[PDB]
Amino acid sequence: YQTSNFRVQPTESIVRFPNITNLCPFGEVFNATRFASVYAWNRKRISNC
Amino acid sequence: NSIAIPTNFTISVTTEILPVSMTKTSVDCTMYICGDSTECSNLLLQYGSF
Ligand SMILES: *[C@@H]1O[C@H](CO[C@@H]2O[C@@H](C)[C@@H](O)[C@@H](O)[C@@H]2O)[C@@H](O[C@@H]2O[C@H](CO)[C@@H](O[C@@H]3O[C@H](CO)[C@@H](O)[C@H](O)[C@@H]3O)[C@H](O)[C@H]2NC(C)=O)[C@H](O)[C@H]1NC(C)=O
Repeated sequence: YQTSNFRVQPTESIVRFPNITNLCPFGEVFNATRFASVYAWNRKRISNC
Repeated sequence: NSIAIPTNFTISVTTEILPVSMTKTSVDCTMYICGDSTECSNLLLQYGSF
């Protein structure tokens, strides 16, 4: 006589993303020798990393 | 008067198909609709009778 199923799930699940960033040198933008003025604030993008 | 009788014949053994069974899928409700979701099964158990 059918009793029930069993929705097993050992060690839940694993979350995986690719290897570490590539072309994200945040240091030279944030530890830069060259900063900007407040009215002349710079604008540079970070992308694909 | 007229008739038609075969002098000889043939044994035309051929195909014939009568599909017997299917996939007796015992599709449950609390998991098919609600996979790893206590919320979905909670909502579906009051439907119940379905
Ligand atoms: C009715 O038809 C059969 C055979 O018919 C064939 O098979 C059917 C399933 C259908 O596909 C038909 O379209 C197809 O033609 C006749 O049988 C034949 O009989 C003759 C002799 O009566 C056989 O000849 C033989 O020859 C060897 C050679 O050495 C001799 O040694 C034998 O003693 C014999 O004489 C023949 O092989 C056989 N099969 C054929 C022709 O395919 C059947 O005779 C016919 N009925 C009448 C009344 O004609």
